[PDB]
Amino acid sequence: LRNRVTDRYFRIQEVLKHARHFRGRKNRCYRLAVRTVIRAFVKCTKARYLKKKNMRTLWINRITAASQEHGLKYPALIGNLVKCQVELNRKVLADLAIYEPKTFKSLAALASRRRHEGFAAALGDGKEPEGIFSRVVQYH
Amino acid sequence: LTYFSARKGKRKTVKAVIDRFLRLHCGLWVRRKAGYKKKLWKKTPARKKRLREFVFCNKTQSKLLDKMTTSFWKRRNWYVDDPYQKYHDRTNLKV
Amino acid sequence: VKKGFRAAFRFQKELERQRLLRCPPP
Amino acid sequence: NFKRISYAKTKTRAEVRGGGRKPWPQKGTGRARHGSIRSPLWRGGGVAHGPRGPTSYYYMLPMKVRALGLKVALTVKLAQDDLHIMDSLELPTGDPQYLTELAHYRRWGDSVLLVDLTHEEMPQSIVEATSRLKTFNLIPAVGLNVHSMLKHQTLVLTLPTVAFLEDKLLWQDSRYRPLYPFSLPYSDFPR
Amino acid sequence: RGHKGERQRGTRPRLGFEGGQTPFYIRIPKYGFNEGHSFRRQYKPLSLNRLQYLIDLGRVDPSQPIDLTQLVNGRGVTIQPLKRDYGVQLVEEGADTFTAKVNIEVQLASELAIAAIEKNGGVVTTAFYDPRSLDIVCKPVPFFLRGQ
Amino acid sequence: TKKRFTPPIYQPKFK
Amino acid sequence: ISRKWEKKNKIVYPPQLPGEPRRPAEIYHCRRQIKYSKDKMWYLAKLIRGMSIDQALAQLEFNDKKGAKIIKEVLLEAQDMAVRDHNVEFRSNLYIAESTSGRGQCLKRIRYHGRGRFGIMEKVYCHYFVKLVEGPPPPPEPPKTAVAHAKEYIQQLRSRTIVHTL
Amino acid sequence: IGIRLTLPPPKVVDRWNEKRAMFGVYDNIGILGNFEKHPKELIRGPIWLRGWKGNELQRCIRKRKMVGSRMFADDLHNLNKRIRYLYKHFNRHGKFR
RNA sequence: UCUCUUACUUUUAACCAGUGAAAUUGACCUGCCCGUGAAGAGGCGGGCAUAACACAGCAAGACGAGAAGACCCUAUGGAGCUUUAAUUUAUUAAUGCAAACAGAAACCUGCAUUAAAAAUUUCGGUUGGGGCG
RNA sequence: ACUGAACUCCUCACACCCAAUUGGACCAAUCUAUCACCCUAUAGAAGAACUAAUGUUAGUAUAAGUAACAUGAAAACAUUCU
RNA sequence: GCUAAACCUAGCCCCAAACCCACUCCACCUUACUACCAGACAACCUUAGCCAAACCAUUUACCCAAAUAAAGUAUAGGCGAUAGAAAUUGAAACCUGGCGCAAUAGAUAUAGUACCGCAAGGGAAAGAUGAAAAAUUAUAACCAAGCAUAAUAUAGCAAGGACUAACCCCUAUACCUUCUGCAUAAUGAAUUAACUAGAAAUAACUUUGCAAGGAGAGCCAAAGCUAAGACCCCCGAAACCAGACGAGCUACCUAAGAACAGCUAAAAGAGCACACCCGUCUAUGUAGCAAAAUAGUGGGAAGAUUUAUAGGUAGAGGCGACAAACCUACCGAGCCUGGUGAUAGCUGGUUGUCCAAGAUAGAAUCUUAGUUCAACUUUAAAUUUGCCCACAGAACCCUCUAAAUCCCCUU
Ligand SMILES: [K+]
Ligand SMILES: [K+]
Ligand SMILES: [K+]
Ligand SMILES: [Mg+2]
Ligand SMILES: [Mg+2]
Ligand SMILES: [Mg+2]
Ligand SMILES: [Mg+2]
Ligand SMILES: [Mg+2]
Ligand SMILES: [Mg+2]
Ligand SMILES: [Mg+2]
Ligand SMILES: [Mg+2]
Ligand SMILES: [Mg+2]
Ligand SMILES: [Mg+2]
Ligand SMILES: [Mg+2]
Ligand SMILES: [Mg+2]
Ligand SMILES: [Mg+2]
Ligand SMILES: [Mg+2]
Ligand SMILES: [Mg+2]
Ligand SMILES: [Mg+2]
Ligand SMILES: [Mg+2]
Ligand SMILES: [Mg+2]
Ligand SMILES: [Mg+2]
Ligand SMILES: [Mg+2]
Ligand SMILES: [Mg+2]
Ligand SMILES: [Mg+2]
Ligand SMILES: [Mg+2]
Ligand SMILES: [Mg+2]
Ligand SMILES: [Mg+2]
Ligand SMILES: [Mg+2]
Ligand SMILES: [Mg+2]
Ligand SMILES: [Mg+2]
Ligand SMILES: [Mg+2]
Ligand SMILES: [Mg+2]
Ligand SMILES: [Mg+2]
Ligand SMILES: [Mg+2]
Ligand SMILES: [Mg+2]
Ligand SMILES: [Mg+2]
Ligand SMILES: [Mg+2]
Ligand SMILES: [Mg+2]
Ligand SMILES: [Mg+2]
Ligand SMILES: [Mg+2]
Ligand SMILES: [Mg+2]
Ligand SMILES: [Mg+2]
Ligand SMILES: [Mg+2]
Ligand SMILES: [Mg+2]
Ligand SMILES: [Mg+2]
Ligand SMILES: [Mg+2]
Ligand SMILES: [Mg+2]
Ligand SMILES: [Mg+2]
Ligand SMILES: [Mg+2]
Ligand SMILES: [Mg+2]
Ligand SMILES: [Mg+2]
Ligand SMILES: [Mg+2]
Repeated sequence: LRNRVTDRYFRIQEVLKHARHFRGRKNRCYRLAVRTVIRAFVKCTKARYLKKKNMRTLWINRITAASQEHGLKYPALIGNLVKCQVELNRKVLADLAIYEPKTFKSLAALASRRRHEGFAAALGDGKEPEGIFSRVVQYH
Repeated sequence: LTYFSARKGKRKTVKAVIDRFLRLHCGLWVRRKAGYKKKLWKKTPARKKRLREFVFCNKTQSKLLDKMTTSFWKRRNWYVDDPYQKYHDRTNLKV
Repeated sequence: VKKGFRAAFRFQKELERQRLLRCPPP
Repeated sequence: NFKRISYAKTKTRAEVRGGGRKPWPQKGTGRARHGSIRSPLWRGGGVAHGPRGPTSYYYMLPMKVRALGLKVALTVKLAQDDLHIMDSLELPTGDPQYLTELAHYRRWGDSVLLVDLTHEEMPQSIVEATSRLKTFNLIPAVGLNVHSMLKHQTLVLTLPTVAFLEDKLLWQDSRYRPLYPFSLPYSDFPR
Repeated sequence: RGHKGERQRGTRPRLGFEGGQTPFYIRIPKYGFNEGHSFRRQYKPLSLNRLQYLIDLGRVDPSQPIDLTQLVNGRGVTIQPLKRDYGVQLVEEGADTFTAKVNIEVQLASELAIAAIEKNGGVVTTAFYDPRSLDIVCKPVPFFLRGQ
Repeated sequence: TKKRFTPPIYQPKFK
Repeated sequence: ISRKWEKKNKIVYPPQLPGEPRRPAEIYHCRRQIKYSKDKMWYLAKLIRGMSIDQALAQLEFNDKKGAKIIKEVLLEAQDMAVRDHNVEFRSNLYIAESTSGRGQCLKRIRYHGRGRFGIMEKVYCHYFVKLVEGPPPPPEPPKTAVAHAKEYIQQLRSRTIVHTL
Repeated sequence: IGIRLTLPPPKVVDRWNEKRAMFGVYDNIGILGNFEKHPKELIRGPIWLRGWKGNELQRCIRKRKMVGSRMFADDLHNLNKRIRYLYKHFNRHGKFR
């Protein structure tokens, strides 16, 4: 019995279909396209880490841009919102800085007020009571 | 080693192994000591004592000699008044 | 002429799909 | 598979005619190096690993294993209501149409395997009726086999056949190991 | 197949070759372990436990004289005349439990096995069978089909 | 350093 | 081989409704196995692509290339075929819709080189395809103006949204 | 390219022809026939392959010693070369020793 | 020939028309500087430059192309040649004996010893550029 | 202070990031047995799967419409001229 | 939409059976295919070598006339690689078949033709409508690379993340192979289609049968025995031997012939200089006109000259004004066929998916480009300790009075 490949056409079309949008001979020649489709798939897997990294970097720039309009720096906003137990991530703050400018200014005022409270507490030796917004809600 | 003979198409036995070694049916191979008849005047009696002894080959050597001999040499024999008859089977052996 | 039926049968279905693309039915 | 003989055979590079000459010198020509034009790489050359017929696939199962398969095959037929016992294969008419209609009334199945004790004692009524049929086969008792029973939906046996099978099949379950082949005379063989 | 060498190319040396040094089996001196092994006489042992086991199951009838033919016919022993067999030897195993009066003829017999049979009233006699006649005794039926 | 000569190999004319 | 160009003159459309507009005539004509290079023939087909039937003949009459006379004979018999068989009223009311060249079957000969070497040389043959459509040639596309560029650039600035956000 | 544009011609197999309906019959001839016949004796084919099995080298060796005197000169010469090559391959080449 | 080249004609050349190869080719959407790296980057890092585009020149780069190039080394891979390398005298020639003869001899044959002319096979590793291991 | 990983955590799913080699689980197509009847099932069998061997044959690109190749002149195509 | 792509038969392979062909006329051993004169002309002679022995020198399987069994036993053998009986035992046997091939397959075959070589010898390629071609108004569509339809716009392994959007932004040093390590300026690949590379069951394991017995004679058995399943690639040398074919080129020889103006001289292997032969220097040419030529310049040109024709010497050889020249455009040993699928510890290649475990002590070796053993690694199985480590304990001649090990209960 002699066996020959009869469905070799279907084995090469499943790889060439991913290369139809390429440029040059690497969209129709199986030998050339297979080495490009594999690299395209490899870049697809490794770009999932970059997309998460790039989104956060984009959010930081947008948060920084809006903070400067209110005379604040990015470390001064994120750092002082943590001490108020306001757990808002960069995704929300970037959205708030774009679609809710009035709400973002309220957060900037809260962060600025909390920032000023820490400086006042740093000047004292603990005799004066803590700031109004410096109180922390305890959970048991 | 000839794995397939040219006239019968079957495995052959290396006659060098047969002459120089003895196989017990338990699987052990009994050999002599290399040099038990060479320069005995310069060897101490203790050294000569262990030269004229029959020793067992280890696992690697035994597996090597099982491939160089056919199944005719691995059969159980019942020779009358055989000096090595009692050594063809193991006793009180575990693992 | 390679013997077999599965590959030839499968290719016909693919051709009909291309026919439905070049000349789609009303 | 035990009686299969494959006749497929291809010619290796040593059996393809010609091709004894080296085509071009080893170096200087700028082409790939070849020693013959009949190598498997070349067009029209020999096959590296092809069939080398004629080839036999003959092997013998132990006698008790082959005899045990018949008992299991018979058990499946009876357990699944596919085994029918008869007294004789004498039909009232030699018309093959009568046999087909009789099997359909009793809902035996699409195919029925008919077994008789011997080949010389088969009634002419059933022989002339099964001669024109394709799904109704008439075989002697000695021609019984697992493949035929499994292929056919329904099995029909006569009373002498049943007695014959028990003597042959149960003989394997209580017997000594053969000192010499049973074709030679024994004390009690044949039974 | 690994990387190159004689492993991947299938040119491994013969079995027992140690790369050039004197092989292990070669350097061992020759001794007469198997010298004349094909001319030594072999005897299939027959224990009294085996003999008593055959008698209790009816495979060997003690009412008739017992020879090599009866033992083979009862599937008690399997003699191979082509394998330099010269018969059976009666061993002393299970002499304590042996209790039967038989007339068995064996090629060899130990002193204790002889004593055990004669104690119960049996008779033991030893006879010699040459290899040519041995096959006739073991399988009389094939011999009678040669017309000799 | 023997004189190296490569004889050209003609192809069959039928092509 | 493929000869679908000839069959394109045998397709018959259903009769038009009274409200339907006039459908321009379509004529497909070609010549097979022309002893000419398809690469050289392309410049002649590209030259008359989009030209009128009479204008194309004017360019091909004074052109020095050999295929120019070959294409002219194709147009002359296609122009006659349009009126004679395709119900075209005015023979000059035609323009070249499609004009391309295709590779034909080429023989293989041997060109002898020095030092006993050789090189296979082909006798190239080419096809020429022409399509005639009744009616005046379409006006050439005007060059894109500054207003169109300014309109497009402003339109680009109006379609941009805030990406990677809500 | 490389694949047909049309369906293969239909093939109809007679599952109840004379050969298939009677395949496997008499395979129990020895068991049910008082061991007068052997199922290996029902094998039809080359005289050197009836009731015997072996590898390629063993088949060539057995064929040469049984019908070697009847083979053609070209076929006999090819068989001898095949035995020589197989002898060298099996006894000198391989992964295991 | 040169200081020191120059002019002209012919072929080639370039353009129009006809016919139409070959080596070559991983894919290229094919830049410069500095640095880096399997130690010499069009592709990596940092700077600089940068609409697209054909034709004609040029030969610095693509460690350019063309015959697994030459050159050293490796192989228990070959061959030629030489010999006080090893193994042999089958063969040839000359003697001796036996044989065979005559009555002395020769031819032939066997077994030897001398040479002749050949045949087979091999060229242990380690280390050492100016040595005599 | 903040920035900062495939580390960790969080929502969910977890056999699913080593050379040689070794142990597996599946499987394309083909033939056969029996099914199946717009192409499938369970088994058996084997010339049983090719991005690569300056691979073999065939087709066609690239260099490239490039290298290279060709017909003395006039004419009544009689002839004459160089 | 071009080129194309598909389309099944021709025929073949392996068995069985049976023992095969060879005078129409004429011609055909001389130069075969040539009607028609005096001859004497005779066949017979161990194969070798490659290869294996990891070199090689004795040696190294090759149907020899019954399968199986005895048995890979007795024997043979640098007693080593390997070779290997006999006595004895006894076998069925029905040609008309295929889990063979389907135009790169199967015989090379459409044919030993075309074509190539002086000869021996080598050796192809391909065909495809239909019931009807006395229907060509014909055998409709879609399908590789290559083109055409339809040239191109900053930026860069050509893609990915994306985006309203092709690019612009961001991220990204091709593949295979060989090495400790290749984006590497190291190897291979222009591309498309087809073809092209893991064959063996001794042991062990797994799953059935039977069981002190197993097996359809032989063989094994102190739980074995029988059966099945499951492990062992492809291409490439330079060489060697045997038998043929070659001196129409060339080297030399033989047979019988031919050529050599003119001038100067003298009875010259003299001078000048044509035909002719030769090929010093330079240039062009370097896939060229040419697998050695063109132009000019040169040497000889009455002789050891040049040349036509026929014959001879053939590879363990011929021949040679010895250049290791020449012997049919690669002669330190011609070519062809065969041994031959020579061998290669060397180079290259080694084809579907997914998961898991998984790296650096050495010894020997005519050995360091390899192999064997151990170490390490893998699977299965059995069993009980394993690792970490509290005291105690391990040398003196010796203060680098060292860092730290080994041992080691608890944990
Ligand atoms: K062929
Ligand atoms: K350059
Ligand atoms: K090596
Ligand atoms: Mg993060
Ligand atoms: Mg050959
Ligand atoms: Mg040869
Ligand atoms: Mg070769
Ligand atoms: Mg073939
Ligand atoms: Mg490799
Ligand atoms: Mg020419
Ligand atoms: Mg020429
Ligand atoms: Mg031109
Ligand atoms: Mg080319
Ligand atoms: Mg650019
Ligand atoms: Mg640099
Ligand atoms: Mg850079
Ligand atoms: Mg340029
Ligand atoms: Mg130049
Ligand atoms: Mg070495
Ligand atoms: Mg020799
Ligand atoms: Mg993640
Ligand atoms: Mg993790
Ligand atoms: Mg996980
Ligand atoms: Mg399957
Ligand atoms: Mg394959
Ligand atoms: Mg391919
Ligand atoms: Mg390739
Ligand atoms: Mg150019
Ligand atoms: Mg030119
Ligand atoms: Mg001219
Ligand atoms: Mg006459
Ligand atoms: Mg006459
Ligand atoms: Mg050797
Ligand atoms: Mg050597
Ligand atoms: Mg063919
Ligand atoms: Mg296409
Ligand atoms: Mg970029
Ligand atoms: Mg010779
Ligand atoms: Mg001559
Ligand atoms: Mg003169
Ligand atoms: Mg003179
Ligand atoms: Mg001369
Ligand atoms: Mg000179
Ligand atoms: Mg000349
Ligand atoms: Mg002169
Ligand atoms: Mg001659
Ligand atoms: Mg001379
Ligand atoms: Mg000299
Ligand atoms: Mg010299
Ligand atoms: Mg030559
Ligand atoms: Mg090889
Ligand atoms: Mg892992
Ligand atoms: Mg040594």
